[PDB]
Amino acid sequence: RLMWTFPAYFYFKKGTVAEHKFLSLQKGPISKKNGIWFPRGIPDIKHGRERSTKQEVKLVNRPVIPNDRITEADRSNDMKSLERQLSRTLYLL
Amino acid sequence: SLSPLAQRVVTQLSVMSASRKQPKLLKLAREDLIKHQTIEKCWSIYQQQQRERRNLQLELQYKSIERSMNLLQELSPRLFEAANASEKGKRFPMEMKVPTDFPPNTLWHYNFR
Amino acid sequence: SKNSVIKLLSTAASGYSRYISIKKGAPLVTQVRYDPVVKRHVLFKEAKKRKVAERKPLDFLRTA
Amino acid sequence: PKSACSLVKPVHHLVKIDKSKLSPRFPELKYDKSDIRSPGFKPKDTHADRLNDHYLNTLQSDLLLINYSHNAAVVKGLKQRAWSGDSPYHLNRPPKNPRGSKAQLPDIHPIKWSNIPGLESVVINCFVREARENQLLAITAALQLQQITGCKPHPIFSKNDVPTWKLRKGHQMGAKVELKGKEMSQFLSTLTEIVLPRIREYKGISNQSGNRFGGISFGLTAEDIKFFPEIDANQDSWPKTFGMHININTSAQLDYQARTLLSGFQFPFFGEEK
Amino acid sequence: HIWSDFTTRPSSLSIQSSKVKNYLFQKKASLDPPSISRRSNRIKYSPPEHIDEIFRMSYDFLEQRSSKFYELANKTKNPLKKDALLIKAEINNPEVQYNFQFNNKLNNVKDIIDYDVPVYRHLGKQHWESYGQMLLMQRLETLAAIPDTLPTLVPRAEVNIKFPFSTGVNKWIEPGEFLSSNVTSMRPIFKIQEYELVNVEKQLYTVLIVNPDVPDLSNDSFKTALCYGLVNINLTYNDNLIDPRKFHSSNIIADYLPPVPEKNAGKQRFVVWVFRQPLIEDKQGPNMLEIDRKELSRDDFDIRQFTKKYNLTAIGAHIWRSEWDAKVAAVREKYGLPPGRVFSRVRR
Amino acid sequence: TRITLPRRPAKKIQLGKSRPAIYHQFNVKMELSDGSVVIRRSQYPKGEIRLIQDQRNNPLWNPSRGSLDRFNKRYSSLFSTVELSEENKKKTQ
RNA sequence: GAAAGAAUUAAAUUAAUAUAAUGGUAUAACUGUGCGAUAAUUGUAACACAAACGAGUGAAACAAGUACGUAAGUAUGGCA
RNA sequence: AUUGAAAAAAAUAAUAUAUAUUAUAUAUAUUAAUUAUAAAUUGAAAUAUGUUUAAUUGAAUAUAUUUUAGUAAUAGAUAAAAAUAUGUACAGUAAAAUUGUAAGGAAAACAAUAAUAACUUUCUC
Ligand SMILES: [Mg+2]
Ligand SMILES: [Mg+2]
Ligand SMILES: [Mg+2]
Ligand SMILES: [Mg+2]
Ligand SMILES: [Mg+2]
Repeated sequence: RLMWTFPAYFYFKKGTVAEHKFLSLQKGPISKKNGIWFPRGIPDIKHGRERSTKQEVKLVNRPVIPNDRITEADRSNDMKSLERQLSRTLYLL
Repeated sequence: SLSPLAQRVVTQLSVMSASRKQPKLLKLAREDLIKHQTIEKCWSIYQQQQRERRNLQLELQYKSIERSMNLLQELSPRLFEAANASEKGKRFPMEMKVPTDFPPNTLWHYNFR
Repeated sequence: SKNSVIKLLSTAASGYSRYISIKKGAPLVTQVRYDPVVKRHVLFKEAKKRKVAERKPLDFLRTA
Repeated sequence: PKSACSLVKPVHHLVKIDKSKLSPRFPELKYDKSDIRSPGFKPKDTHADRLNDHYLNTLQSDLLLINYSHNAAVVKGLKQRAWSGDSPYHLNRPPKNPRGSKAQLPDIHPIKWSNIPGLESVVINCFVREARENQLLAITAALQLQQITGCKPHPIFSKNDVPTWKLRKGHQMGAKVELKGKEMSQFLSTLTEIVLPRIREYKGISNQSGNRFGGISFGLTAEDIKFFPEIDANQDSWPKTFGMHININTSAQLDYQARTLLSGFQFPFFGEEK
Repeated sequence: HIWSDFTTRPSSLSIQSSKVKNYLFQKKASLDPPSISRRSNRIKYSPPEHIDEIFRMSYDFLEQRSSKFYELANKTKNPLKKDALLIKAEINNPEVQYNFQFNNKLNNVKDIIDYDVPVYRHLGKQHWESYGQMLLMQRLETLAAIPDTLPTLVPRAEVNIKFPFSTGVNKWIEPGEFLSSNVTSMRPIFKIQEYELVNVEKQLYTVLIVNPDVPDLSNDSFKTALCYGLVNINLTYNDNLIDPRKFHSSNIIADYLPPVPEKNAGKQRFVVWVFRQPLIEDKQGPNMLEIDRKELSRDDFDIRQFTKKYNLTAIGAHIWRSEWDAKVAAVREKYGLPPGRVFSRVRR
Repeated sequence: TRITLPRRPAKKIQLGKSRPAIYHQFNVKMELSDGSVVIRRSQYPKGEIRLIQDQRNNPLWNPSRGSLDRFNKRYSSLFSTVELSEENKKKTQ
């Protein structure tokens, strides 16, 4: 809500193939237009963002897929295994 | 007026600057404000409790160590001496890494050296 | 001559006037002081004309 | 002005008058910056800090265990010595300065559950010396710093004047940024994992590096900064790049303790220790 | 769930507004805030996301804490400790916070902010310390009303004065104000708000308005003047406005004589002091005290000596200050005081 | 001689009205050399990165555990260890 | 037992003071910051210091107006 | 006030309106704004009106009407880099030397370098 506008003009150069994709991914804010009632106040826009609200910015070549935090050992409840709890401190008894 | 380098510098400056990039102020209703206060205060209390728990635990550990070392001194002087050495250049092992967000492909290495 | 003398004439048209010194190319010196004829604080302004070191008017409106 | 004589009058009550509160001038400023009603509000505790959590869980107990010396008493530092009153000229005399040093040194306490060493602050001093010619280089350096940290940099200016190095006084030259809390922790984690392994012949931080009291430092070349993921992702946008000094400030009594702490966070140490 | 219970706990800890309470405690962020009165403004407004579930969790946490505190509070016997426990239990209650913050503390309605309740009293004290007390202290020190009359003050009660009977207008006097002779022609009204735990039934109070700056030409200095003197006044945390209604003619040790500053005599400080009585043990009911009415004089009045005699402790103070104007002669005439002196403009 | 950007009149931030610089930051997933993913907040717009050279594949951080490419490509039929042993007489130096 | 605050003690006037040198200055007279840009204003100035005269210096107070300050108050150019 | 969502009210402060008093008070209503300001044959966005695709909404594209982009530093009552040298209000403390750190070296920048007894608040055994 309090975050700044994303300065897209810096990270994406004007008239470039990379910028175009980013633009397509994004959706713009509703501008103020004369002779119309905006019952959620008049749009306050600068660098293409509604100042009155939170901004959302949607974004080898491979998707980064993280591994499951629960394990096979955990599922089986194998007490002798070391991979059975990954978020806790295990002690040898 | 300005060179391309000058332009790029200006752009860079803008990235850092608060000029026409920041939203409206976060205004709240009085009820909302109260709710926020209660959220924050409770959280702070919880954090304090956690700190005390950890601090208490540390104190307990210290006491246990003290108890041990006195006993060692009483019984076996050589063992006590061995225990109480300067550990000036003691280095944590490079395998004890800072726990990541998600685990690796190979969770644990059974062979070494 | 580095510092010249000038005559500041009261804006409330009493005829009262106060004299002060300034640097040769200093900005136009207007000051609010007591005019005893009128019995109040009024603006004083330079009666004579003179050249000034022309400063560039700093632009708050972001140009170009 | 009738006089310059400064002389605060005594009072007849023990109530502490906060003068700021009695005014009606700065109503937004009466609120604390932590308070939501202040324009200075920022969400502090946004997510769980990982390095800090690790320190809390594993390291802190280990560090305490390491630093236990049995019946260790306080080691007083070098202080200002008083005069022996063996002459009437000692009577309102200022004390003799410390033995070796001109400035006084702090007392070294035994490590207990309260005063275990931990990370206090990181400072990233980048003074670009080509910016004596080009002011724009300072700006670029500041941006780079901001990118690296996610924290607002502060501009460094030339405090001194010197002819040999073509350096004026009062000229903007690079930037600095004091990281604290979670951002600092993140920056350390990035340094440990991403950047320092990509440095080719990197042995580690020197064991001869540091303050006398709980402060360790090192520096990165312009070659090393291109490994930061924010800089690396747009090498077209970053043609020039500037080195930096990295002052790590710990809550350690002595420097070996600080080194040990940093090692706990996966910082390698190579040289012969003092 | 201790904070929903009102069997043993007072009614004041709840919010009296129903809509506000409903808004506070809902299962989703569906409703709109009662504070925003206007429809369009409500429509415009958007509260921060996820606030409800977290708030509920925080409430549960602090409610549990309060309940735990209460477990100790009832076992406790000594009164100050019990009060402190009660405060600890309820201070983090959202409802009591709402009540205190957003409704008047000066003229508190009993159902909303009850100063009989310990938590609310503590809150009021804290509020006083934050601003009003500091201001009062500053005005006492700067104007030199402390050492000139009465050595020190340890502010305990918040004292506010008013002059309702003279003019007609309603205004609580800010400490160190310049009031006209018309304004201060008839007597003032005090409100002594007490924040410490005190025996309401037994504890009596005295109120003395003193004028240190009336000129004595024999001494070539000034003398004090007791302009208004009340004794043996009964206060209650909520019922605390000292008015001709409350105090009787027996309580008036020196009935109100108005500020009538002389021309060129200067600005005259009128610093009201509020003392609490000495409390005697093994005696049920309010312990009165007799004042020797021939002994104490109004034209010259050792305040410190008086305090020493009757064993008083100054808990509160307030101050205004009057100087000569056209209507002081009229005031004198009304009261039947003499014409009034006129001094030289120069302090030679 | 000295290259500069000449300053405009500074904008007066009033006391109390100063707001903290909350820069626009994305939650970015870093997959390290091995499959261990870690989330970090970052100013550059990229939801996922995978790293090649990290601490998790550097020998210093774990002691216990395209010219070259071109060369490999165009000397592939020969298959270039045995080759080292053949061409390494250590008499002459 | 811990965290935070209020701070206190010690040291310092060796830096800094538009400018010489001396005295003073952290209770800051030094430094930062808001407002301001007014008091680098108008008539009477006693009384002192200094003092051959001519001059010089500090200045209470009275009156008119102004600026800052919640107030107390401070400002009749500059630490001298 | 109309619109969205699913009898009222009880602070401070600000704003609007009214009146009380040789008292810058009170009453009722409401909680705005908060880092902006002219000038862009070229970038980006919205809405409206058309046409084509799978009465419909998405998607594509044309015109019109707007909105944004002039990208520029202080974000802190800033505190010994440089800059407004006289007023006032609020607040703070310098320097040297030492130990270090990428180019950096005697000499550029940044960090660190006296003591917590008692007191208040908070959490806790
Ligand atoms: Mg000077
Ligand atoms: Mg000197
Ligand atoms: Mg003489
Ligand atoms: Mg003479
Ligand atoms: Mg001065």
